[PDB]
Amino acid sequence: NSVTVRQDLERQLGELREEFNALSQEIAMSQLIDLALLPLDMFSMFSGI
Amino acid sequence: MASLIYRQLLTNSYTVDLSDEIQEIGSTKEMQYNRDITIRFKFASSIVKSGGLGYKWSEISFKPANYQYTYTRDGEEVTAHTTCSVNGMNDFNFNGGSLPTDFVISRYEVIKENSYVYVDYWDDSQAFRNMVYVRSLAANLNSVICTGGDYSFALPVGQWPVMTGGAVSLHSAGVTLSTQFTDFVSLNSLRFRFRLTVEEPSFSITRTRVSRLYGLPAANPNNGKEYYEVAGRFSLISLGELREEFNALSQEIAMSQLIDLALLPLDMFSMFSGIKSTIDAAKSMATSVMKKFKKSGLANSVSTLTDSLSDAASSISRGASIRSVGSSASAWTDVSTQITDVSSSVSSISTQTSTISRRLRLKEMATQTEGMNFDDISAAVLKTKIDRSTQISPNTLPDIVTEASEKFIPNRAYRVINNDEVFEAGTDGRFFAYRVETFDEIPFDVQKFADLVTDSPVISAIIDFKTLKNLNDNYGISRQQAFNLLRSDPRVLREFINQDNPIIRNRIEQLIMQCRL
Amino acid sequence: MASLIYRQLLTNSYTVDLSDEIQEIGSTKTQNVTINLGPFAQTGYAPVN
Amino acid sequence: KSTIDAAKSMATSVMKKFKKSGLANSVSTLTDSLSDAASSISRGASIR
Amino acid sequence: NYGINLPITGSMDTAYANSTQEETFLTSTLCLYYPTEAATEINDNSWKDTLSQLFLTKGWPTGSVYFKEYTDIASFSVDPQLYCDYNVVLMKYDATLQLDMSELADLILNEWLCNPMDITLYYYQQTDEANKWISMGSSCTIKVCPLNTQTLGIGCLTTDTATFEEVATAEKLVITDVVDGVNHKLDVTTATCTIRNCKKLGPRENVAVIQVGGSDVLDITADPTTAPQTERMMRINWKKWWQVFYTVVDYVNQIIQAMSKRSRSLNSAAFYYRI
Amino acid sequence: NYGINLPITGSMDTAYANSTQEETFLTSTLCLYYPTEAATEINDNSWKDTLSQLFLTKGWPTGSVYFKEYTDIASFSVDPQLYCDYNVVLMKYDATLQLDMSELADLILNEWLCNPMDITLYYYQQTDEANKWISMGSSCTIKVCPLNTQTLGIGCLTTDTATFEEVATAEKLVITDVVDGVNHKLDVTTATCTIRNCKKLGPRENVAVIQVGGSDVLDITADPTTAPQTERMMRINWKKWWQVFYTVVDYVNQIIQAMSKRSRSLNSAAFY
Amino acid sequence: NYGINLPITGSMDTAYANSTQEETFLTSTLCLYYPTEAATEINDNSWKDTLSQLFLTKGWPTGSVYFKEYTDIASFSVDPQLYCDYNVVLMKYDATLQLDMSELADLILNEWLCNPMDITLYYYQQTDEANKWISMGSSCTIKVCPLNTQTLGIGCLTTDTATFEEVATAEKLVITDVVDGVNHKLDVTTATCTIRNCKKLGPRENVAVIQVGGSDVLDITADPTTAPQTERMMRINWKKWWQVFYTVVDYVNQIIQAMSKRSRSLNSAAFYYR
Repeated sequence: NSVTVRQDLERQLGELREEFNALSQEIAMSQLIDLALLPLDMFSMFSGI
Repeated sequence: MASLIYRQLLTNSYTVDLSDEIQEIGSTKEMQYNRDITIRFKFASSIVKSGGLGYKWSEISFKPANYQYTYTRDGEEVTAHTTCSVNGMNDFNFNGGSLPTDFVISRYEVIKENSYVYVDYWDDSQAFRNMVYVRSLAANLNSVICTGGDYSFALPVGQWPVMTGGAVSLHSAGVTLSTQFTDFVSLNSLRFRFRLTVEEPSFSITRTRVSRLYGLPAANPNNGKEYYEVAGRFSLISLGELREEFNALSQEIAMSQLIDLALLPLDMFSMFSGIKSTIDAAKSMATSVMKKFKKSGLANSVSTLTDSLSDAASSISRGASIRSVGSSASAWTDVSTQITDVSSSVSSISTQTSTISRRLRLKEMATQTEGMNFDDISAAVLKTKIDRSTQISPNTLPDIVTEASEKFIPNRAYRVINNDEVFEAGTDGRFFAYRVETFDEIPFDVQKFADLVTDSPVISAIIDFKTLKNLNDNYGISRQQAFNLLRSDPRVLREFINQDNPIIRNRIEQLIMQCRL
Repeated sequence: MASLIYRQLLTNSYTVDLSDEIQEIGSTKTQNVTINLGPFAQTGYAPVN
Repeated sequence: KSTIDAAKSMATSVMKKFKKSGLANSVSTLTDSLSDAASSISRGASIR
Repeated sequence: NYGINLPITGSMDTAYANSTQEETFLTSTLCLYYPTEAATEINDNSWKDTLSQLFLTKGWPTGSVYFKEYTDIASFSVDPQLYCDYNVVLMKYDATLQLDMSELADLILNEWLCNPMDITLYYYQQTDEANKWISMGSSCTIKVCPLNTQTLGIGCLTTDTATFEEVATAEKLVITDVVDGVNHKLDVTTATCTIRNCKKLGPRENVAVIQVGGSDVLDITADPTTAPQTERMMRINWKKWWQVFYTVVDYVNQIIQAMSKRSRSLNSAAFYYRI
Repeated sequence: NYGINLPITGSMDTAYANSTQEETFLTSTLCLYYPTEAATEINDNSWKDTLSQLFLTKGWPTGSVYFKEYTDIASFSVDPQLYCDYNVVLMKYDATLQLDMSELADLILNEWLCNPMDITLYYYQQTDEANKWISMGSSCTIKVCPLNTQTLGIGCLTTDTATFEEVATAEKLVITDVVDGVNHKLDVTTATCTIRNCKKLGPRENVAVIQVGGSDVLDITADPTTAPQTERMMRINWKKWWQVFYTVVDYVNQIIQAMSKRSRSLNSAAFY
Repeated sequence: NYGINLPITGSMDTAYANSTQEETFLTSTLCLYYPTEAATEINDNSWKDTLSQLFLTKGWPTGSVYFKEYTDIASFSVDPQLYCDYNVVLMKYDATLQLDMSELADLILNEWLCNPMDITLYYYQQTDEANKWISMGSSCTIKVCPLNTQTLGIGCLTTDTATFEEVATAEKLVITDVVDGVNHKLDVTTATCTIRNCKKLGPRENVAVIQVGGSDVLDITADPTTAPQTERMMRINWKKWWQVFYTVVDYVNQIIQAMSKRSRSLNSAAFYYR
């Protein structure tokens, strides 16, 4: 009976979204733009978190 | 050039892990010399019976086995010792039933194509003992077939089941390093590992239900032979304090020859070419050099600016009060404008300029700009000396490289042109205002500065005011040239230093002398 | 275009090693893996006489 | 197609071929010929 | 595949296409479902016949009306294949069977998109407030075991059903609801039960559950927040069964008008499948 | 606050600040009240735990949800102390206890203010449709005697309680109502009961009585004229208790959204 | 508007509305808390009555003042259902009970917010200098075990409470404080104790702990750095109990004025408190 399954990670993952949205409604403007003129590459993204 | 190499690294650090993670699983719990080689070895087995009536066996497994012998090579008698072990063996079993009188083998090992045989080898000649630095080794060996002999299971009553057959051929596969530690001393060796191919005959257990299986069981793997033999040939190809030397070694670097080598994307593959090492040094070392970077000055700092943007663009609703000398908040300008976290001695401006330099400066580089960028003068320094040293060994290459970044060109400034106005953030101290053309100075501004810095292209002012104004007067400097001597153009700069030779050759040189570390 | 692809490679060669080093040690190290048999009884007669 | 960890270790093997050919060494030379130019000393096997 | 992806341009022509009951009298069929006790109390060999002549009055041609006998809410709930265009089912308040009744109403009054489930080979989960597990049969006994993101039990061992959580003990019709977005190893008694995964939706433009007795407060939602009261959910005051039927006949059109059988048909009753 | 003097602005900026449920998941507590029979039917030593992991799904951090066991509607009615921010109480239809249930609902679902009464020295009177006498304890038995404007009985002798009018015989929670604007000598069994004078009002932006069983409603109202149906008064169809809880979990937010967070202060609703 | 924040106009009209004590005499209740020994020393069946007539002098109508008898600082620190609008509690210096007294003061003199804790299923942690664990009952005995970021003990085995750290041995009222930002498996004797997680804050615009005897000292800071001295913390020189009460009466308004309503309760606040 272990073999199977059909769904996982979504629930926590579908969940997550609803928060991302709301969390966006606050991002500044100018401060954002700039941070799109900085080659935020690999090493950068997985720094904090 | 340096732009890459440097950045290229911090870009490929994510790797550091993966690799790092290998050596653990795998971690615990010049001069050439030749020699045909004769490898004689044998297996050993451990056979354990279960208790009770005596019809059941609990374990039949391989065990490491030693062999010693002597053979002739080039008119000399060579004494050799080998130890044979296996890995990746497979567990088989035979269940004749649960009655005390039913024949059972709870676990017996079989080596198959997913298994390896290792033979450690040592001999008493001199070339072997002199192997402590190894730059390279390949073996050309004949294969050998190992076949299983019979093994009878003496039951208390009746007819005895007999395991018979089984065979694998051994093929030289991959050459490494290794060393045997006994009660007192060590026996250096680069034990080769044999990959296996199953061969005829298959094995079975008479009187049972086990036949037509392929591989070599542990019951009697030597088949009455005193030893197995693999012979062939192998070829070998062989070869704080630090700083004080780097400095002196710098005092000689040419000028023109240098510059150029800062217009050539000396990236990854380039830097770790010249190094000549024993083994996977420069390799996991180009990775270790990494595993050093992501843990130093340049590292974190860059990791900071990055956030200071996110955080200040993500916050906003709650944007840090901070302060900003300029139109508005923007990490670069402001975050430095305010967190003047150090203190005392001189005048205003200089302090911000300075702190706005720190970020702006060094930092900028690892992203976007024109002409020879400071570091590209640094890289040049490195790829240079790190070649006029010859060394190999691991524990060196890392760090030293890193450390080079954090401590190269202690200070240095920048400039931003806009409407013929050279704004020069003379890091640490100073700051001037030009009229591009007629090299002149008018009130500088923390404001006009603010923005024009924040989001526009910057320039790693190779030569700055001091050198420039002094240059402009005792020469000429066509409007044409000048306009380039600002963007820090390679050419136009190379010219002078290469051609003329006055001043220019100090502003440059002096920098070399500064990347002393 | 090709510029990358080509160069892109020689740039990412340093990797060749790490990987290379796996399949050796990886194989030089290795786990012992299991046989899934036992669908039915081995069952036979169990005494000679 | 196919590529059972082929094109993979193969995109790596394709590598393990490059660093051992024309383009390779050559590029590895120019590089030095610069270092060795400025840095050490110009191997003057005659030079113009 | 004619349908939408177009717009029906309104325009208030305001033309009235009179009546509507005259098309339904001619072209539709009316199926009356009642319990045995209902007919037993009537005690006539010709009651179905007498009512039929009475049905001509209200406008339904002789061969039009059919009379189906469920003998219990539990069996009717299993075998509910709705035979006619318009189905009006008579239910007698039995207070111990209320949820049996609720589960049966939920099935007829609505629409239901269902797929078969293999309890034996796979770990299932409901997706939205509309994904429910409708199981029905002789004796339906469902035990459940919630799985964390590892296929491991949470308050249970996916190995011994003695640790499962029982959510139905021998029912004839069961609409099971579990915390949305969680996998569950299911243990139904498939011998006597059948459990299928259904997605809900379209109310029914047919059944008109007419309730006899009590005082009724029907909460047919799985949640606590909502309470839906539809037109296809009527109630009559119990006196005698003959009276009930007289009223059903005397107000056939009124009852039919509260349904409207265009969305009906389907092609058989309940379920669906689109397996 | 000291403030309510100055309106608030009505401009339609029109910017809804998104979610709402993401502040309540982080900062609020959820307290589930059920009867013993509920848990007994579940028969697991880890049901509170299993449901808690299931509660993470709906978005409530581990230490967030609490499970309080009332064993009867009468006790859950006598000494009241809603513990958490959000309280959702599960009530099982027991038909003989209906008014017991009504009186308990009337208390949780609403906002109460209470001053103490001295039945001994002072005969009291209720003032408006919102002044009620809420008494509760071991055994509450209240007899009353209406006074005319002389402090004299009307159908009773303020001297012998054998002539009083009994309006409650040994209840665990009682909200007594008398003809407004009339004084009454009261005779409660203060030994086992406590009677307090409460003024009603605000409602509760927390209690979400979820009713299991029957059909039928209840009109908290004391009058005959009104019948109020609030969102904090939900109903679930009984099958098995495990199912009830699964639903409560599967629809926690929906249930929470039908409440709010204002109104928690000191537990015990009667205000002395 | 009363369920939101409203801020006041600052113009200096400058017109104080007179008396203030003449609204509190008419509309408020005064509750006096004393220990048994206090009343026993008085030895009269009518002391509560005599003082009440004396209270009319200071301006409190007959049915206004109430007299509640705690017999010990430990029990009183237990069923603190402050009954009246204004509560002035008389505390007699018992030197061995100082901390019992401190913990009780900390509770009355301040505004507390609590939630229930399930010691059985969830190991908790305090968040700021204002998150404290206030437990109270028959016999409160609390043992603690700090967890590292793995749910593993630090100087203890989350499995055997014989390795826990005892921080309270059978008290009647206890405000426990642990290193902020660290999880702890807790082991209280829930049979006789109740432990709840409280966040502090507002203070009390009522009590007025009046201290009899010593040369007094009350610590309400859990820390070492601060020492707060409030107006709702008064002290009287012990002579005889009759004298104490005479003074409390002779200076009721002065004592009441040092408190004042109940900002958190009043009406115009029922939302965020009450």
